[PDB]
Amino acid sequence: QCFYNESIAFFYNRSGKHLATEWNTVSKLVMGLGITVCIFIMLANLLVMVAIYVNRRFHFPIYYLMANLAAADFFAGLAYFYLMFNTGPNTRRLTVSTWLLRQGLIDTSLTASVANLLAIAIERHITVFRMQLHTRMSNRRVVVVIVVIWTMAIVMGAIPSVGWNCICDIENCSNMAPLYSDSYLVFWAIFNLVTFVVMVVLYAHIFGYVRQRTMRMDTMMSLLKTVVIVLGAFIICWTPGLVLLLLDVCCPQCDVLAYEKFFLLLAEFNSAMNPIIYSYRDKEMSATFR
Amino acid sequence: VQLVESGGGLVQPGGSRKLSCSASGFAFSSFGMHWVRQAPEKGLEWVAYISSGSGTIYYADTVKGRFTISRDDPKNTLFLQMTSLRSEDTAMYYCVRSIYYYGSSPFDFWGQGTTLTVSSSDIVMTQATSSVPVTPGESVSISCRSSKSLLHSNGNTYLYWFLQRPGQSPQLLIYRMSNLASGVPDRFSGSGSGTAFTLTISRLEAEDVGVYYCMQHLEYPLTFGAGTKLEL
Amino acid sequence: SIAQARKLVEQLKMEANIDRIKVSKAAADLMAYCEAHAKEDPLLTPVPASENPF
Amino acid sequence: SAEDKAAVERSKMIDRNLREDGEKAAREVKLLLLGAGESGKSTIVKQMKTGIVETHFTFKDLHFKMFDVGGQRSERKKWIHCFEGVTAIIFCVALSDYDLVLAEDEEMNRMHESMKLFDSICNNKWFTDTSIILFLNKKDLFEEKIKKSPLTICYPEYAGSNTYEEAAAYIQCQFEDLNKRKDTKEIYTHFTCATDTKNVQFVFDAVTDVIIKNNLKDCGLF
Amino acid sequence: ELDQLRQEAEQLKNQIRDARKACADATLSQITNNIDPVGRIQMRTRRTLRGHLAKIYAMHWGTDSRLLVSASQDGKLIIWDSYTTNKVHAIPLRSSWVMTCAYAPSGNYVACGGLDNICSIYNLKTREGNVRVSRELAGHTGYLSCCRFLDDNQIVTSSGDTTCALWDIETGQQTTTFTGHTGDVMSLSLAPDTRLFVSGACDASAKLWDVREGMCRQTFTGHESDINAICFFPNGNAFATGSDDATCRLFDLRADQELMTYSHDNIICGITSVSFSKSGRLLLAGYDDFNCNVWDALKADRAGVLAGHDNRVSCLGVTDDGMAVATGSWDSFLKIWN
Ligand SMILES: CCCCCCc1ccccc1CCCCC(=O)N[C@H](CO)COP(=O)(O)O
Repeated sequence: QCFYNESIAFFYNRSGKHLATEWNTVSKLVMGLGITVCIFIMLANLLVMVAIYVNRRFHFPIYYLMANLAAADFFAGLAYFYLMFNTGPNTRRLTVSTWLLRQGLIDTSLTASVANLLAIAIERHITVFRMQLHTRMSNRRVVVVIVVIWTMAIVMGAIPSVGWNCICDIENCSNMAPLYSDSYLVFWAIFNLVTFVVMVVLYAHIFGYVRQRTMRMDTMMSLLKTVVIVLGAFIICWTPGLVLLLLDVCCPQCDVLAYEKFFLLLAEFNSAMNPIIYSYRDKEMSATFR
Repeated sequence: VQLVESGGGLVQPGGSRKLSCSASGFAFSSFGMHWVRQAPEKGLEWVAYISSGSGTIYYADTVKGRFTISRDDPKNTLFLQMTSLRSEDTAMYYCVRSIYYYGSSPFDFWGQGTTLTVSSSDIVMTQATSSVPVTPGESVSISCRSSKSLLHSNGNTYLYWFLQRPGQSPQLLIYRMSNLASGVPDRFSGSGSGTAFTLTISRLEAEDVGVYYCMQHLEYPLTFGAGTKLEL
Repeated sequence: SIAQARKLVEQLKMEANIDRIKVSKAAADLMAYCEAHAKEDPLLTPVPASENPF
Repeated sequence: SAEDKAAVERSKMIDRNLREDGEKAAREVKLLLLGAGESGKSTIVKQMKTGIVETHFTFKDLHFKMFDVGGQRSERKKWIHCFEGVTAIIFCVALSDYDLVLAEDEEMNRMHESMKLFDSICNNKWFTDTSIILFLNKKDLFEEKIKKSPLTICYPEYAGSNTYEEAAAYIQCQFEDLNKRKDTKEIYTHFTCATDTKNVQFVFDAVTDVIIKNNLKDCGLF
Repeated sequence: ELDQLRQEAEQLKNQIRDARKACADATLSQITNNIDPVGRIQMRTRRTLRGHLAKIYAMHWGTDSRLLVSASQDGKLIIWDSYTTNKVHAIPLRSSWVMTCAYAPSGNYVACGGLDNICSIYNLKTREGNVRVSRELAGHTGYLSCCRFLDDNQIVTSSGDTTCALWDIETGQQTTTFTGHTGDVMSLSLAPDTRLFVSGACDASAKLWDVREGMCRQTFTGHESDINAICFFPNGNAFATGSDDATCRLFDLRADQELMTYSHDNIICGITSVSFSKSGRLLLAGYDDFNCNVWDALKADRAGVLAGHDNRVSCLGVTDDGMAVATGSWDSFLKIWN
């Protein structure tokens, strides 16, 4: 029993969600903060990509994935910018195809950002654990992992847009995304959770290895500061969103729609902070900022 | 630097026999090897080829999909796996070495070959001279004709020459037109362009009497010419 | 160090005892050879791609 | 062409041997060795295992190549640039050369000559980033020498007793003050231990530190 | 006495210097004032040879102007085909520390040497098709800086022991030894007729040697620091030196003076390689500026630049026919400029 006949109004009214036909103080506030965050993301990533391309010094695979992170976060900024100018009363102008366009842009952008964070973690582990001095590196592994990230991001943003959604089971799907299913939200959130625990074990192995080997012979303070700030950005900008989605899909009668519009802003603030978390340490590249 | 091959002998038709050529005394791992067969009464005929490190394996029209050629670099051996021999495969199977790099001399060294007697778009090179009478101390010219312009774009006329003394393996004389092989006297010389070729001997002896061959290398399958025997 | 000095003095004495030509005439000779072989120089006059092996 | 097609096969067969040889040479560790003639570099080389001498030895699945370039006796200005990109520069100084003097000069100490060589090497434009391992040899002979002779003969200013522990400690810190690239290169100073065979183990630990710290540089985690 | 000979010796430098002024009638810059300029020399990278995994120090063209050799610290000697960019030979060296190359005029042999104080000679045309080492010329006590074949049997080498030598490859003994340099010898260049050769040393002097007699005919001074490269003019009546004073100078053998200095205020790094053009009108000099300049050899005007290398341009050679100029560098790449 599948229904693409109904409009957005049917889907919201089926769920607990509220259309908000009229403008609001809260709606104007979130539109202002969202457009501010999107402008910041777009500008900060243009600087990072321009610097990473203009300098011959920053022409190595690590900087390639850093520029890829800048590009993915710019794509996130664009997705959130388009989600704005489509909220509050504007959402009432949507159709099923267009709304799926909007949410698919969000899905692919954030999935790409998270996959880039995991790719940078995997690369740092490889670079640290090698036992050579120079190792003139190829551009093969970096472009291979760049296409895996983007292929996975596009397939993850398109799966609900095609097959994996509650066009067919009205009863069994989300409260916040009225059309994505509990199955899809569980999948996305466990994917992000296992990605975060993989980043946590890799950086713990890096810290343990550096500790043992160099203490056998300050770098410890710099390494622990960098590691703690990289995992902390992720935890304080994702754990909210992921626990909120798990609540939606697991607990009935947990009023979870209330803190949704701000938790998404936090998830995009993650991509806002990423260009400066991954460029503050590199004195040279940071100064290159002009 | 000798090359010796093993196998051959007498085989009933349809049987599958293997030819092994044990290279000894040179860098076998960096030599592209060939096989060339000569019928008991007829001229040479190319059959197979392997590049360096078994990167490229080619075959003749009459043996395509029937022969399998392999090399064992560590043991310095070359193998030929023959399947379902026909009555038209009776020939002496020489093994040839060749190395391809700027200015090299391919087909410079030929094995002694083995005798095999089974029980019972292609360039054509034409030379219509056979059993030509000649006397020692005179000047003799051997002419060859091709069906295609062997002069490549870069200016290399990939035409070779060979000399087979009676009861001996073929010996390279000229690895490209206006070039002279290693260990061959200055008397041999070759001048030609496009489809017309000549081989000029200034003064000869009893040592260089025998049959001469012409080969092109512009493209596979390296068709040979008929013999040109000097009569004395 | 007496030997090194003795070997030294005859070296310059041989070096001073050579015919020296005026730089005027030698200047012309370098001018003459460059202009005489100017038109055989690939790098001085660039050659069309038809006669350029690279 | 048929000939030209086979020619390109070689060029690819060549290139695959160069990569395999290049990746084998990249795993090898290149140590440059220096010091005075009587430093004990000869004695260090014996513990580890004309022209440029190469020593190959393996320790804990790591391959070391030590380039004893002491026998060149020519202008270092022309050929020292050949050694840019060594993992480390082993430097040997004999502590028992504080009261001595070179057989050629009148009263210019062997130890002060060691510093002049050290100053030019630690601050060489070719080794701006290169770490220095600094071996101080003949430490037990220095103990006997210092127990009878004063240390004032070499260093005119010295606040400290004729005790091995303090006498040596001044020299080590005196050698470590030669570099102006304090925050670019790390000097790992060791006192030579004969029987323990820890000299080779100290090289192991000093080399990994330079590798580990470097790995943290290029990946940005530093 | 020492002072008798010294006060004598400093006099002998005077007659040499006195006579050189008397023969300084007019500067080449004044004589070539009305020569029409060479014009902007735009030369583009035609071919780029990749396959070295370390810095290149040496390269040498073939007499057929098609093949060339290169050595690097990776301990590989590679014979290139410049037309098709494909490798003909990759020679492993016993010593990774190689500072020079030579490709024999017949192309049967190649020679390399460096800090190992040995000139190794490799045989190219070998029945068993694997470049084998023929001879090891071990008679020097310092690093070899240069080597140039005369014939398949005569090779002249310059070393860091302040001496040049002429060798006999069959016997492997120095037929002649050239002494008189007070500094480390850096490079040598053979005359077109292979009867004379000039050598540049770290003592800021170049000496003209005679290959048969083994005595130095003339000595040229004028530079301020090490002379790093040297080449004859095509006619063998002139030669040019590259020094660390960032100046190139054109000396004459007949007039026994200096003619030009090719200095530019912008340039402050040391010259690593120099080479001429087939007509002798262009002087290509490979600087430490990471780039390579092309000088008008009769006007002393920098007309053209070849900037394509990441690191310093170690070697720089032109073909016999002058159809190309190839430059090596520490960035591990050879580039063919035409
Ligand atoms: C589709 C699931 C992908 C995975 C979760 C993404 C995420 C993360 C952290 C907070 C939120 C989300 C999405 C929640 C829906 C998307 C939205 O835009 N909601 C807001 C909430 O107020 C209404 O938008 P609208 O109804 O006004 O157009």
